[PDB]
This record gives sequence, C-alpha cells and structure tokens, in this order.
Amino acid sequence: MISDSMTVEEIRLHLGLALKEKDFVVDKTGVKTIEIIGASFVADEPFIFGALNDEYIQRELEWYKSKSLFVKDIPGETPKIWQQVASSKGEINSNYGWAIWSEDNYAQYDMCLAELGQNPDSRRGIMIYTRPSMQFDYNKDGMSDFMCTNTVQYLIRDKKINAVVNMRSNDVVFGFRNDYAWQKYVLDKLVSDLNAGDSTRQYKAGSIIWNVGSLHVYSRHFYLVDHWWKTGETHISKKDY
Amino acid sequence: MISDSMTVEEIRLHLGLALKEKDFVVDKTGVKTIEIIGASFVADEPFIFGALNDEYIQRELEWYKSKSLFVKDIPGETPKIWQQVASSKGEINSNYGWAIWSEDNYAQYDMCLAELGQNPDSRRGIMIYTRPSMQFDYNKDGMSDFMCTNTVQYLIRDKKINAVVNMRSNDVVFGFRNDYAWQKYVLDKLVSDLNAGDSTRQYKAGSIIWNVGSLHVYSRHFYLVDHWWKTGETHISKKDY
Amino acid sequence: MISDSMTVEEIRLHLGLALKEKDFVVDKTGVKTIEIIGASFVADEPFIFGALNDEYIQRELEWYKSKSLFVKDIPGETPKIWQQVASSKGEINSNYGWAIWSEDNYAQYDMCLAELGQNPDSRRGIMIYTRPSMQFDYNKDGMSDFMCTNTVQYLIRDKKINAVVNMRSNDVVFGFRNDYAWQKYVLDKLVSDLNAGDSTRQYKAGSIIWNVGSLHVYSRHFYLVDHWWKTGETHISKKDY
Amino acid sequence: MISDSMTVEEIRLHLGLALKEKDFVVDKTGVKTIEIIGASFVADEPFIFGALNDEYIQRELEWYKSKSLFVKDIPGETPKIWQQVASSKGEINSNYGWAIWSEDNYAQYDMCLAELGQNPDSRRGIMIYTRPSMQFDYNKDGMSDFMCTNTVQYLIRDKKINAVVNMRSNDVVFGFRNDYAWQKYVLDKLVSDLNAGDSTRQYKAGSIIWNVGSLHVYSRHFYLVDHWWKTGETHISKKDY
Ligand SMILES: Nc1ccn([C@H]2C[C@H](O)[C@@H](COP(=O)(O)O)O2)c(=O)n1
Ligand SMILES: Nc1ccn([C@H]2C[C@H](O)[C@@H](COP(=O)(O)O)O2)c(=O)n1
Ligand SMILES: Nc1ccn([C@H]2C[C@H](O)[C@@H](COP(=O)(O)O)O2)c(=O)n1
Ligand SMILES: Nc1ccn([C@H]2C[C@H](O)[C@@H](COP(=O)(O)O)O2)c(=O)n1
Repeated sequence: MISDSMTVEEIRLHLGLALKEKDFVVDKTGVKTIEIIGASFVADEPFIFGALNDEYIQRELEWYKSKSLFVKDIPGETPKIWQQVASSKGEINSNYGWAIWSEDNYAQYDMCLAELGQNPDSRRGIMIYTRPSMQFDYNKDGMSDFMCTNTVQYLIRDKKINAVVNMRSNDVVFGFRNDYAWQKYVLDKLVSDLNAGDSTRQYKAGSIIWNVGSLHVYSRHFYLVDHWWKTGETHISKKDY
Repeated sequence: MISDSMTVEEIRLHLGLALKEKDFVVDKTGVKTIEIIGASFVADEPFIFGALNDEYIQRELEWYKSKSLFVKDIPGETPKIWQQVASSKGEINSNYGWAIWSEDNYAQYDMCLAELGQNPDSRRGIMIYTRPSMQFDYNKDGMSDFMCTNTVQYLIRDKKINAVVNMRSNDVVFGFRNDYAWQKYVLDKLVSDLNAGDSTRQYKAGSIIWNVGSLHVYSRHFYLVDHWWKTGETHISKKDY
Repeated sequence: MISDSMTVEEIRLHLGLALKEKDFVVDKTGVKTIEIIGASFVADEPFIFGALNDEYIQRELEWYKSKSLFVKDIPGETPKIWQQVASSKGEINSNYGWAIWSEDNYAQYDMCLAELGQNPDSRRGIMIYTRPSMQFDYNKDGMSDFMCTNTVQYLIRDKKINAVVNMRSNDVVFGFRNDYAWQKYVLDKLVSDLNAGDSTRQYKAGSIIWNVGSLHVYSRHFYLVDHWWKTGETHISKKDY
Repeated sequence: MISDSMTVEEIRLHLGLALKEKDFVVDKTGVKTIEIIGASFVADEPFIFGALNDEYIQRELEWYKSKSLFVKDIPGETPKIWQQVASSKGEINSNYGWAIWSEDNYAQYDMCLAELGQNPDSRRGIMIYTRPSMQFDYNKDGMSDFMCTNTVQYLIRDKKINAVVNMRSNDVVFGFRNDYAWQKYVLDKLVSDLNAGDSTRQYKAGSIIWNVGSLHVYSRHFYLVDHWWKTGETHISKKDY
C-alpha cells in the first residue's frame, strides 16, 4: 500500500503556521526563511504558492533535453537565478536532463527502464541524480550548485507507476513548481516507454510522493504565504498585495 | 518546524492492515512481501517487529569501522545473509562505514562535519551513500547488492541535530533494526564531534526521520506481524507462535 | 583412437584462403562473411584471431553461473551484442549455465556426470543444449537467439576426458574465444567432479574437438584475417591496421 | 568453403589401423569395440564395411514415414535389434520420421524448409532430433534407446544443399548404412521441396558431412575389417572368411 501522506493543501497550512509563529531560519545568503524539515507529501497539485509560468518551464525542459551543463544554453535569455549560481565559465551541475540521460551519469533513465521492464515488481528502479563527489563538485570553478535532487525511485504497483522523489532542499515557490513539472514529465515518459515495450502492460502514471529535507520559503515570498493565510488565494501580484 | 510524521506504532498498524487485506507483492526471490510505499515516519523506537540483538549489531558496527568491502571481515562467523549477497570473491558494496569514512567515497562524514561546523543552518549537510554507477556496480563479480541507503541529511535546528534518512528499500525486521542502530550511532558521533569543536554549541541529538521507497516484511516474518495484530506483542518465538 | 583433426593454425590458413578468393556469404544482417562449412578441428589454442579479454569472459562466466535468462544480469554494463539480441523484456535463450545446470533443461551436467561415473566407457555422456522447440522459441517476445551450441559429448578414453563440441554456428573472433573458455571451464569442472568421486580415477582433461556447421568471420573483422595473412600476427589494433 | 574432410576410404584405413593395434574399448554389453572418437568425414560412399541390403532400408523408411514409436509397426518381421531395445510395450524413441515430421517434435522438417525458403543463406536451417529430456527418456518403460542422431543442419551454398549430420554414436556396419540411406533420402526430399517452391532455385544435393562422437565396430564384425585389411574387399560372407 502507498503511505497515507499529507497533501499540498496541508503543506500550505503548515507553512502558514510557521510564518504566523515567526519560526525563521537564516539562509546562507543572510535572508530569512520559513521551513518544514523532513517534509513528505503527495504532490497532488502542480504548485504550492505563486503562478504557473508554462513558458519558463518549457525553456527549462528544452535545456534538460539538451543535457548541457552550461546555463547560456537555456533557450532565450538565461534567468539571473541560473546566472548567479553558475561557474566562471557559465557551468553548473544541476541539469536534470544530464543527470538522467547522459552516459556520463551512467544512463539512469535507460537503466531504470531496463530494470522495470525485466522485473515490474523491482525495488531497484531508481534514478540517481546526486553523487558522492558532490561534496567537492558543488563549487567547481566557483559555481554554487549542490545537487538538490538526490534520487527518484519508481515503483509499479497495481499497474500504476509511483515516483518517490527524494530532495535535499526545495524552494516552495519557484523550485517546487519547476521541479514538479520535470518529475511529472519524466514519469509520463517512463509510463509511455514501458507501455510501448509491451501493449499488455497498460501502465498508468500513479502518485508523485515528495520527500524534502528542507522545504522552505524565502522572505521575498512571505507576502504570498501571508496573503494565502488571510484569503485562501494562492497568488497575488506583489503590487496588489 | 519538523514535519508532523507517523511514528513506529502507526507503521506497525499499517503493516498489520496490509497483511489483513492480503496486499502482497512478489519479491525478486519469488517470495511474498507486504509493503508500504513512500513510507515516512519518525524512528521513535529502535525496532518495529522482532527482538533486539545487541551482539549482532556490534559485530556489524565493527565491520563498518573497518571499512572492508569483504564479508569475511565481519567479526566471527559471517551471517549467511551477507554470504548469499557477496561476489565470487566475497566482496559487497554496502559497507556503510566505507560509505561515510572512506576517501574512496569522497569523505562523506568529514565533509558533512566541515559543512555543519562552518554553517550550522546549512541545507548542504549530507552523507551520500549511493552513487550513479550503482546501476552497474550492484552485481559486480556476481554480487547482488544494490545500495539500499541513498542519502542521510543532517539539519541543525534549535540546537538539535535531526537526521533525514532516505532509503530505497528496507526490510522491516532485520534491516530496520540494524540500520537504525547504525544511523543512531552516526548521529551521536556527529553531535559529539561538533560539540568537541566548540564547547558553546551544546548540540543534542534530535529526531531521526525515516523515508523509505519500499518498506517491506518478507513472508517468513508474517507470523510476527500477525501475532502483534492479535496481541500487541512485538515479538514471539517461531516455536511459540 | 581420437580422429586426426585439423588444428587452429590450419583453420587460420583456410579462412585466409577464403578471404583471398573473395568467397563471401551474405549474413542475415546484410553484411558479408567468409565461412568454413562443416569445420572440424582440435581446439588447441584458446582463440583464432583477435585478443583475449579475460575480464569479459569472467563476467560471462558469472552470468552463466547465475543461470539467468535476462541479459541485465550480466555483471556490469551489458554488452550491446547481448542487448540487440534480447527480447522486449531483456530475455534470451543462450545462457549456457542455464542449459547445463538448470532443472528446467533436465539437469544436463548432473546427468552426464552420473552417466560417466557409472560407466566410464559410455557413449551416452552428453550435455544437450538446444531443444526441438527452438524452432519456435528463437524469437520469443522478439528476441533473436537461436541456440548456436547443439550438444557437447564427453568421452573418457585412456583416463583422458575428451569433449566433442557440436555447434550450429560460431563467430570466429568473439564467439570462439568466449565459447572455448566456457567449454574448457566445464571440461575442467567435470574432470574435477569425477576425480573427487573416486581418488583412483585420476582422469585428466583431454582434447576439445570443435565441430561447426558454419564457422564464419564477419566483414568487420576481415582486417584481422588479412593482417594475419600478410604477417602471421593473430591480432592488430583497428587503428594500427 | 566446405572443409577438406576425410573420405570413407580413409575412415576404413583408420579402423583397420585401430584393429591392427588392438585399440579396444568395452561396450556397455560387455563386448569389445574399435572406435574413432570425434570422426568427421564426407559420406562419399553409402557403406563403410558390409553389404547393402536395400530391402531392409526400405522397410525402415516405411516405418519412419509412419512416424510410429512402436517397433511392431516396422513392415514385416521386426528385426531383433529393434526388439531388444524396445520398452515393455514395444515402444522406442528413435523413429527418425517422428523426429522430423511429427508436430510432437515441433515440425523440424517443415520449419527448416520454411527457414531456407525465406533465407537461403541461413545458418538456422536445422532439424533437431534429440531433446534435453533424453537424459530421462532413454530408458522409459525399460527401453534402451538414447537418440544417437543429435542434429542435422542444412546449408545452401553455390546452389548446393549440404547436410552436416551430428551423431553421438554410430555403428559402422549396420548403423551407418541405414542412417546414410535415411539422411540421403531427407536431403533429396528437401532439395525437391525447395525446387518445387520456386523453379528458378535449381538447387542440387550437395555433400553429406558425417560428424560422430563415437564411430565404432562391434567385435562380431571384426572379421570384416580384418578381411578388408588383408584384401581390400569391403565384404565377405561370415562362412567364406
Ligand atoms: N531544481 C532546483 C534547484 C535548486 N533549488 C533551490 C533549493 C534551494 O533554495 C536552493 C539551493 O540552496 P542550498 O544548496 O543552499 O540548499 O536552490 C530547487 O528548489 N530546485
Ligand atoms: N542495510 C540494509 C541492506 C539491505 N537491506 C534489505 C532491503 C531489502 O530487503 C534487501 C535488498 O533488496 P533489493 O535490492 O531487492 O531491495 O536488503 C536493508 O534493509 N538494509
Ligand atoms: N555463444 C555464442 C552465441 C552466438 N554466437 C554467434 C554465432 C553467429 O555469428 C551468431 C548467431 O547467428 P545465427 O543464429 O544467424 O547463426 O551468434 C556464437 O558464436 N556463440
Ligand atoms: N539409427 C541408429 C540407432 C542406433 N545406432 C547404434 C549406435 C550404437 O551402436 C547403438 C547405441 O548405443 P549407445 O546408446 O550405447 O551409443 O546403436 C546407430 O548407429 N544408428
């Protein structure tokens, strides 16, 4: 059986509680955050707070498909968030397409697909994003990019493929929205590829279970949590706030 | 805030429910298991079902301290569970001492200690056990040992150090008991080492949060679950059952 | 008496002659081969052309020992030659360990051992790899794997155990090297097991006689034959050629 | 190219040498044999020693065409050689018509014909006589009949169809004469059927290459080898000897 987990609605409540109680933690950039430690919830909505920017997510998807470790290869103007984290040569670590499709990271997608194709009940169907050398690689050439996704495990039960996403660190506003879109994309892809392999499989996408070491909101987004706390609206304009 | 998690008592309940409903999944060895997918709970007891064997855990600890990848180096007679999983030369992957203390796995303990010593609020204090090449290494020389612990993250909040344990796969009876004893040992060690570095830190061991992709009981241990279901006792003799 | 057979040196000569005369046969993949039909020789060297890869043969041995019909179970990264031949679920037919050690294939090794242990002069000591249903099984679930080893017979004469290997099809470069290493392993095993049964037997490994319906070199390896023809060297680098 | 093989004349010479040198091997019935191990020769004559009994061969052909596994179904009086090998119910294994024409043995003739009709260059055109379960079937109900023909492979090269006959065991005097007549019959049949399928094929019967694990003469026939050794005559009456 799948575990009885929190939903995104309950996560919102706990974040609102944390803000109400001034449970602040200082970020490495010196700014305040509110935070849930050891968060586990079913990602039953594609965002927690904020607006869905489908245009941005598609540009990040294209970049992941390219497997490029260089931020300039993001289609169009590279977001400053990626710029400020990049090395002196414009290089990063956290291209998730590189993580699951590159032979340099040992063919995570293909091997997980082969494992589940051979044994649908397997507990070894997993895509390993991070690596032990990340202890030294995170600041190569002056980048600041310690892989925040650790592993994603895929478990086929009752003809549904469930994804257990294990993250070290996840920004509630920008991070979760983008990362969810990515994990949903890969899950749908894996379902497709397994079904294409054998027409009698008839697998369906199941639940995405989100496990985060530190799930946090930065102080620049406190107004979103606050507004939701007062009104139940998951988004405002900064100007309307 | 730390997430409001299940406890071990609630895990026991959900496992008993799975057995009551005959919710069986077939193991790779062909035997039945009951299973909770995406389990997340606070490890507030040192076992789930079965008895505590302090003698065995100490032998496994000594082996981890040696960092040897060879099962014969386990003090005394090597358990057959380690024998059957080993390669043709007696080698394995899953020596956790090797994982966190070897320079070959990039000094996970020392680097996590250095990170937390420098920034106590860090989200980057993590010990990475598994590796991307595990897709190929798991059956090197005919072993059958795909690392079941992925990562363990350590978060210092309110002067308590919390461990977020991310496991791919965990046997409820033997695995959890042994692995918990190990994770508790490492957490106490890390608290000690940080306190030894600065007397004003006064850190204390916090909660160990257990995240498991597949948390399962093998059919050979169903009698333990069944007995607890009927009586509330967490252990019987196989003969008494 | 053992028949007065060709040796590997003479096979090399006849292959070089076939290439010199442009005696080409078109493979099922559309590529050219040179070929000796009804080849019979004593395998008095462990290869014909090309280098010996002890690392690879040991991985294939480990896989045979596992008896797994799934190519992912080959230790490490599965060679693409095994990948392209496998079914939609990664399954094959030609695990020779399965052929001689599985109860599913009627215990070929054990029965041949029992036969020779009881009557050392027997003509019925044989390990039957292929099966009549191979006419239908060769492309089960879209695999392309028609068993190339038919039978191996073992004859004890003058306290030496001779193996008569009957193959339908054998690639001179990769196939013969790997298959010889396997047949030599099994012969040494059988000698050991018979000697262990009775200390007065004092059997020794005899000759391995290789009988092949089609013994062929693929066009991608013609440079090896051509080079040996010119120089007498049984191996070059593709780059050096 | 077809391998440069021994002829029947050279086989005669080697058998005569074996007798001259008293290279005897004890049969399972307690009688002496002389023997060539791993014999490979082109069957360029229809007998080795002895007389051609066309009358007997035609009765065995009729029996094979019937596909009956019962020896009483041999036309006329059943030869005592077939009687002494039969089960308590008169049953045997080695009806070669059953082996290649029965659906019970997976339609060996038809499938080999379909393979060569689709791809004339195929290395997979083979009729598999024996089976893995022969390890247990050879003495079913007290018969003594371990299939002595393993496989026959057909290779079409230069519009000639060559047959590579792989036998475990073959009696030089009665066995080879009968078995050769059978294999020649099937080869001619296969040529006919392929030619009837397409008038532009114009295939012709090629060589029959005979591969035998143990090619032997029983002591009751030593007088034939001896007489040939002295006179070069391939047959005498027992009375004239
Ligand atoms: N795909 C990504 C990449 C990064 N982050 C966010 C999480 C943290 O806010 C920050 C990483 O900081 P740290 O490494 O200090 O956790 O980036 C995220 O949520 N998702
Ligand atoms: N320290 C360890 C090592 C192993 N396992 C158990 C979990 C599974 O029962 C099995 C691994 O099997 P799989 O790789 O098929 O999950 O070993 C565990 O619980 N803890
Ligand atoms: N153990 C093996 C398995 C396969 N083959 C080679 C022989 C042929 O090159 C090919 C099989 O093709 P076919 O079935 O068309 O003969 O694989 C081999 O030599 N030895
Ligand atoms: N069609 C057949 C059937 C049988 N045999 C002969 C070969 C051996 O002399 C004997 C079988 O004995 P074994 O099984 O001990 O080899 O029968 C043969 O030559 N041809």
